[PDB]
Amino acid sequence: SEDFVVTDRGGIVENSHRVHAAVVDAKGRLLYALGNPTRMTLARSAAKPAQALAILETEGVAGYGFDDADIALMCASHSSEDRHIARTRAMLSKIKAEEADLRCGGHPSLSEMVNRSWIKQDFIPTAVCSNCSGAHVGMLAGARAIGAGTDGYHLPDHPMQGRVKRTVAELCDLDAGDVEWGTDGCNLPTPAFPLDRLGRIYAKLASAADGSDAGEGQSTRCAALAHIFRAMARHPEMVAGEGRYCTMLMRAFDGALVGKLGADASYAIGVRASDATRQLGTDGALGISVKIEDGNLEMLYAVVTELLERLGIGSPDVRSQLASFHHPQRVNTMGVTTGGVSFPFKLRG
Amino acid sequence: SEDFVVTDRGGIVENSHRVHAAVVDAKGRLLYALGNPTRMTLARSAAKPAQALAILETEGVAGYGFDDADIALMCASHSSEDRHIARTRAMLSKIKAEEADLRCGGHPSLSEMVNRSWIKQDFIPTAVCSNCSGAHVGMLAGARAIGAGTDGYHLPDHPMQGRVKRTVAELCDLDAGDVEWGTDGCNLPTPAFPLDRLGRIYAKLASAADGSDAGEGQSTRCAALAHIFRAMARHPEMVAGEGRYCTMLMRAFDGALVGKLGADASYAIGVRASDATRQLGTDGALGISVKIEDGNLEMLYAVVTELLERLGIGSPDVRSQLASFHHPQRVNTMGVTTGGVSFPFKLRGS
Ligand SMILES: [Cl-]
Repeated sequence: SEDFVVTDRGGIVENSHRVHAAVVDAKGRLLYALGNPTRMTLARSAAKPAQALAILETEGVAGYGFDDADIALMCASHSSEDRHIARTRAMLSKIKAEEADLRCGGHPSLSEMVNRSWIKQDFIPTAVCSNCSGAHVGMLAGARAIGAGTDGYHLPDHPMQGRVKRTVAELCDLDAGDVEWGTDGCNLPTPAFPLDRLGRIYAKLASAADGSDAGEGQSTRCAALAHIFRAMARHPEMVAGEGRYCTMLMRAFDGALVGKLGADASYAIGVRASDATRQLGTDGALGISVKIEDGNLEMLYAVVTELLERLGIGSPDVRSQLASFHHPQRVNTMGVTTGGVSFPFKLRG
Repeated sequence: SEDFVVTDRGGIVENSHRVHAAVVDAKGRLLYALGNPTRMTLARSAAKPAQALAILETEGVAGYGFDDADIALMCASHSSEDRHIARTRAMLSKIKAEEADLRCGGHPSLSEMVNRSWIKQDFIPTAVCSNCSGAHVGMLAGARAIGAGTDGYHLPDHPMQGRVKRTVAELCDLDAGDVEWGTDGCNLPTPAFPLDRLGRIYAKLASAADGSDAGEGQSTRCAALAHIFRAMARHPEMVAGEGRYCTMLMRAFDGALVGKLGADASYAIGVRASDATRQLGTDGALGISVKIEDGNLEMLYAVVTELLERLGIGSPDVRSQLASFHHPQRVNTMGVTTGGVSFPFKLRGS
């Protein structure tokens, strides 16, 4: 299963990157694969929708009045635009907390454009600027709602992180021992499980959206998953920002799916049932997860866009909005194109 | 074969990177290896000392009076610091040329601290700020020295580029057809050849400097290689810049080797004869070349340092100057250590 994305200079191989991908149905049955579809994989921020679920199922969180844009921010790895920071502060007021209560730190923006502004300003990013700030405020919310004490909401012994750990395992349909945990850049526990289970999570998100839309009776959990899908698709700029893959991908598909970046080159997508999914051989929703073995983001976005093409998800029209991600520009300092990106991999079913 | 450098988060595999490496003696004989030591590889800026050789061997260049720091800038991927721009301009004045004669383009500095300062200032890098500006001024020089005309010094049909292609193949001991050619970021022809041959080039640099130091007869080309090594070793800040691996590596070793980065994560080192190289089983200078298959520079610097330590080159003292390249920091936004870097490969030897 030698599946690669490859860059060339004048047709000479520059770099090559090993690709893993899983394509699963709404129960997580594996439908297509690249590389090792069960690779044990840190999901990183691609697990944010499952953290958002653990927040939304925390009793009393409903009392704070978070809106859909708020929930989308809980699912986000945002670009620290002024609207993201403003929303972080506004969410903190809702729970009568302060920036001092966050246990996440500032960092250079995920948007080069934002970061340039910051440099010109000599702006020092603080906790509320964290790309994960929405998820931390959600967790603080949960901690206050159960009377747990906000100190250490971010540590594994805290009930808020016990709810995350349980929720992740449940969504993956794994025993607790089959999920491993480390600590992320924003100082939260972050899960590792087989790659296909990441796609299983996103298949469940889209499936719940399908059930909601069709008027089907739903469990509290399904209803909440459907609320999360709608939040992300309706406010995709909260999930990332202007110019960001996730935001442009989700705007292009106009509610048809959701997508989320995980750091070090993971990606997950949840596709509502359609002609395309039926053509692929399932009668429900579908889930896609991808990992680039070496962590290269640019190659990741190329592969995800190629993968959608090969699955016939969308249209040439929809997917063209992502063209600059699909075939990255390889132009030298004098305006000369010096190479390209190719995709020597083969989907197996 | 499957030789990897692996990052982890809490002991959980995060990313893994395939490593190719060749360690060769002064004639290119292969001594140790990782991965595919003959991987067809674009050498990128690791080829710039071969380009300086072609420059220095061009009829009439000697009369411009380039000095050792000038030659070091020819061999460089510099950080575009003010001193690199000043030396680029000084070199243009040696050949009576202008910035408008350069055929390379500006780019974000290879240095984050320089680049931040540019952004703070709204500075737009120009031709003269290119990391290869030294090489471009040397190819301009050679074209003017033989009356070839400054326009098009960068094109493959130009006798300056004809001389470069010839010099590269000769240093690799390869036939012309065994070298492939693309175009680089700085708009020059750039070569590709088996990875071990990049190490062969750098063993020749180190062997030439040994023979010059011992004062045996030397070809004009061996004399020129010994000069390139000396210039790189004496002005390593010109080869890269403050804080840069190549500068800190050559400084630490104090003339015992030269080292040079290739874009998309190739590396080459040339090692003078030593108690270490004699312990490695060869009676002369040594060449090391490395390619990280996926192009990660952070992983490259980590692996090269691990390689020197495994090979016994330097002392634990010398190499401790490279400690934060050997094991890159893995500390999150709150000061918590979240992971690390390991080197689960074994060097194979024959
Ligand atoms: Cl981290």
